Amino acid sequence: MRIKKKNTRGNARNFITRSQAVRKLQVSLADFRRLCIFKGIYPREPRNKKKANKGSTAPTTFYYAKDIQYLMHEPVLAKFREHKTFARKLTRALGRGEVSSAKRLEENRDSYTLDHIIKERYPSFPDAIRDIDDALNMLFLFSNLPSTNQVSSKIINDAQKICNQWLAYVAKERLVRKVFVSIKGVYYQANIKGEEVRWLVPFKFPENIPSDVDFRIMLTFLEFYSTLLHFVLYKLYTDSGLIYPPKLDLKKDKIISGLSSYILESRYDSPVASLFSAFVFYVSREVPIDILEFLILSCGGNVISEAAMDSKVTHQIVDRPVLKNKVAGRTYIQPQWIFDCINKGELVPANKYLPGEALPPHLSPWEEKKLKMIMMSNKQKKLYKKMKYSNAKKEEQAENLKKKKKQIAKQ
Amino acid sequence: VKWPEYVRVQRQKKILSIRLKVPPTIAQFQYTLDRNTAAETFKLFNKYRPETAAEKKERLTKEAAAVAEGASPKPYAVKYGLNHVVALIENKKAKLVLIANDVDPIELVVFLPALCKKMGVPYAIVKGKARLGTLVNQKTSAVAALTEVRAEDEAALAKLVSTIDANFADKYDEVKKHWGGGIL
Amino acid sequence: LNSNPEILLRKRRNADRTRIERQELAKKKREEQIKKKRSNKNK
Amino acid sequence: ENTEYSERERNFIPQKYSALRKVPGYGESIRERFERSLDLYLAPRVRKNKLNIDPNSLIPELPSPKDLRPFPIRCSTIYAGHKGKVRTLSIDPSGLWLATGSDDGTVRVWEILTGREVYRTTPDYHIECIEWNPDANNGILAVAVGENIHLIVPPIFGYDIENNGKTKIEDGFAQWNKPSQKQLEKDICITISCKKTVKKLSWHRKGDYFVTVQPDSGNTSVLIHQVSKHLTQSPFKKSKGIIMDAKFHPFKPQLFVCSQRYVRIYDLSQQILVKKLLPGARWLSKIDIHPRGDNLIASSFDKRVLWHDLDLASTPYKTLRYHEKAVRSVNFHKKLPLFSSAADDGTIHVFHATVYDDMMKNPMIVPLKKLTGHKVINSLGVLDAIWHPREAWLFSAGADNTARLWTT
RNA sequence: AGCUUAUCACCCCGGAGGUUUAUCCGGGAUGGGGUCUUAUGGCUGGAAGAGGCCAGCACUGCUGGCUCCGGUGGCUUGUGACGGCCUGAAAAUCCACAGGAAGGAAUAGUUUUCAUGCCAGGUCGUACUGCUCCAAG
RNA sequence: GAUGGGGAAGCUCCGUGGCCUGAUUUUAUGCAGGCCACCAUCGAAAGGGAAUCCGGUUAAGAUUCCGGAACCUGG
RNA sequence: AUGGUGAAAGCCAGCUGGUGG
Repeated sequence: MRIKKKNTRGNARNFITRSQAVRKLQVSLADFRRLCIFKGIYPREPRNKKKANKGSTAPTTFYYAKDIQYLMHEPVLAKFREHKTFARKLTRALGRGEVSSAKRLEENRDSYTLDHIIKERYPSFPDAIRDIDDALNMLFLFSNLPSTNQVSSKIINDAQKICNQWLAYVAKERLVRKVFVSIKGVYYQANIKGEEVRWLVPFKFPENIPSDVDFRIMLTFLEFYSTLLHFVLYKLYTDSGLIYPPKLDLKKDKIISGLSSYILESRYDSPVASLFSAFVFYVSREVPIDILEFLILSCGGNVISEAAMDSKVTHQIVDRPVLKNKVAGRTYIQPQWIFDCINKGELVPANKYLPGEALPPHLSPWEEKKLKMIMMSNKQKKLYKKMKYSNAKKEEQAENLKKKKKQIAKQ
Repeated sequence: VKWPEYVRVQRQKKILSIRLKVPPTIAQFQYTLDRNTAAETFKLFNKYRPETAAEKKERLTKEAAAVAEGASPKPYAVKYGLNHVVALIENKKAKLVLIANDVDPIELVVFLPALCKKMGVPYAIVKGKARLGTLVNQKTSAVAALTEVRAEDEAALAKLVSTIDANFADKYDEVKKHWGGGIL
Repeated sequence: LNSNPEILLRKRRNADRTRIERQELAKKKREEQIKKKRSNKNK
Repeated sequence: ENTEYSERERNFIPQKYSALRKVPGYGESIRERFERSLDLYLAPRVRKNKLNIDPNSLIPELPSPKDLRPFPIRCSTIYAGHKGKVRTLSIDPSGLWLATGSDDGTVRVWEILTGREVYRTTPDYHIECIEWNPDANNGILAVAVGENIHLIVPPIFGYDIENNGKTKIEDGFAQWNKPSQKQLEKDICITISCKKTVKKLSWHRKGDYFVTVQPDSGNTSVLIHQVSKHLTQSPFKKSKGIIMDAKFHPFKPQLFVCSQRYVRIYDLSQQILVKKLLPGARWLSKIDIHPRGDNLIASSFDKRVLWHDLDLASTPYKTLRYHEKAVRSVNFHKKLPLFSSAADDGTIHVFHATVYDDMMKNPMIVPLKKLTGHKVINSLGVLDAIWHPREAWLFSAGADNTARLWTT
């Protein structure tokens, strides 16, 4: 054959530049990014930066040619184009003064659905359960986010309803096996089909919203996460035989509209699920019911809230410096004891966590030689030096695990 | 540098129109009604937008459904068809006449203002046929008029006609003066 | 070596610039937004 | 707080909270989740293998160095008193007359046990190299300085034994020049004149041939002369650079010419390039030849030392980089397999070698122990060293106008 | 393919003749000291196992040797370096130079104009005859 | 020689965009900015052009087949 | 007629003697 060019094959065709891919797709960067997020496409590091390009040392992001080529045939592009055409037509109608025509046009529109995207991105339910970690982590945070100009209140309400559905299913299924509390929030873990899915529930305080973060990307991710969560919830309810979607409890919604509402029905096999069995609890006002109520409900206990009006209870939770009544029939407990019980999975004695006492720390449940190294090769010598430098940090951590722990105790 | 051929042609057309001397019959447009009175006229007309295809279909379907299970007054709307408007004018039936200043065939509407003046029917010229079309659910109409205004708005229409008289017919009664377009 | 294969995420280059400069631009836009309201009182 | 973003193991400061209800809401939750979402699609995903091999397994299973004893361990005698730094050292074939030479022109000889001096004799004139005649019972010592080379026979031996070398010098009766009156009065035998300043010198195993190197002489950078005949020859006349050193093969009629980047083995009889070496280092400083010729060893200015296997390939079989400064002297022991290495950092090392040649196998080398004591002065450390003929004793010189002798 | 091999061209001292067949060079020469572009010269491997020159016997091949060492005295070719007369093509393709944005560290910091190793390299013309090719004394 | 065009009723004649950057582009998921200058194609088996040499093979083939040994483009 | 086809400069020695062609 004729003289082939210096670099026009191999990495030069397997990867396509971001700008080149966008130009070939004839799609705006916003729409391309949305499609990428929906498909989960990501940039890849070429084996040789200067070989993928034509000797260019300038920075670049290399995508997979096959992935982009396959993405070009997805219906989502057609739906996006239809949405753009509908938007232009609605703008024309609004500018023409025919509000009724605009209302009729808008009322007859239908949005796209990502159901087929899920069946190809996560062909099997275990994969969806594995990847639901990020979806839960985002939805739980968005549930407590107050409504703003960047996100309509309907989206926040839908996210909160999805989170409530998930929490109710978990409590009824009692699949929770490990819990933890952190500054960033309260971590919850459930053995959903043995996948030990973990999610972080942030504190219910008013979530500060820094305007720097671009909500457009966040909303795009949240849409896919909400669809995935809805499908997973439907699948789980069908597998368990419970009705779906469960009906909200209007009577309970008036009081606190907490986890108690949204009752579910059909149509104790583990130490975690058997703890607190048949127990009745009373939560003081100052303790977060939203956090403790879920744990007790999953454990199979009963909780009486102070707001029940806004005894027979064998356990009481209060964080006040001084308890007022101290009825002998109620066992006063700090939430740290409840957390420790779930972490260990056994009924640790309650006498160690009386109110007002010290709070114990809470931990998560999860030349002889130099002589022979003179002749080592450059690669081996560098590897050994880097390994020693890395192990220096491990040794420092091991030393510090006891140094301060012993020094502070003496004072 | 270079520019699109059509862009250059249209740009040169504006210069030619500005510099070329036009007869008194031409340039009678662009001496349009003031912004305020034109806005008031459009506001009044918006209350009488003719029924659109969707609304008419909905009304007919509702009537059919009512009949299936088992005396409205005369409809009121603005008349905008050029042939229909011209047939209404010269019959002393139209009360207000609106004429667009940007009709592509100028000769198509040169006689309409003069015909209205001869017939004595009040008339006015407004900028843009697109504005007239927007209020009648059409791309363009080039003309607009009212024939049967509701009693509630009869006084408003009379006052608008009286104001338009002074605003346009009296201010531009000398539009027949020295040929326009005499700009260096 | 007995190494365990795994997926790795390379650090996003120029993230610090994309954060700081964008924050500064947003601050400037917010500051300039009130200017239009202040100056629209002379209509 | 002063560190830049994303270069931080933890994005929050842990704090002690007395109660759960007193825990404040997190002030960075939204930012962290937004960054995670961004990385989920903008972070370049790569497939990598995480190394889990312990560093201990990388240690080679070399023979224990102590089993290779004896070898030098610590100093036992020190020579000093020179006004200038001792640039070179020389030892007689019997390992008794340790000669010393310094850039100030002072020449001294010291005992190997008590260290007492036995004889003494004398910016652009310095002594560059001194080497005892490999042949025994001659007492001929060569001295290189400036553009001339001097042959000196000190009175350490006597008159008849020294008359033996005087007869060789007279047998001859760049060109040779008669000694000056001062040279004659200072027990200097004869002098030679070279085209340019000489910087290196080496004797032949037979005690008759020797070579000299004249830097800045592009064509005459290297010359060969004979004591008996006062000959003047050259193995090669041209090269792609200046020549740095030259040495004779212990038992073959070829001279090892060491250039800056290359070393060339030129046959003095066949006048052909037997082999050309391609050292892994960039520039070479000195070269020595194993007495059996099985291994070629050289030193490089860029802290490198070369172990050139003449049977395996042109490039060195193995290279060492532990030296902290330019390697200045590397020589093979006359009897033992040990070879020493010294550099300007004042560090000396000795390595045992499996010189076994009964089979087509590469020689195994192991380090023995580190040595120090030559404090670096003006960035210069160990200048030259020589091995004892029969025992693991090493003589070293440094820029501090001091020489040290190491013994087991 | 590795050594080896440089007319020309260029570098350091110098301070008032060198040189071609054919007049060319200098107040920076005569001279001394060096570098480089490898045109084709010698070595080896390829490579004597190839081919050729002989002897012997088989009765369808084999066995033994030689294939070496030179010289300069006319035709020829390729190239190099000089010197006479008015500017003698275009494109494809490789390399370098000014450049400093970009990227480079702790269980592999970045790269592989370095070395070795691996794979693939399509279609047509292709026999014969034949304006153009080689020419001993 | 088409091509941007122009005569001829007429077969017909004259005329000689692909690259890079961005957190996804603040009234809220409709795209922003920067680089350079022109006109395809055909037209050389004596021009430029990357690469193979020795021995043998026939009824016609080889620098293609074989025996031996290298060279050039690309990943 | 209609519609097509084909092609001696120079320089060396003492105007005299010389070299290059």
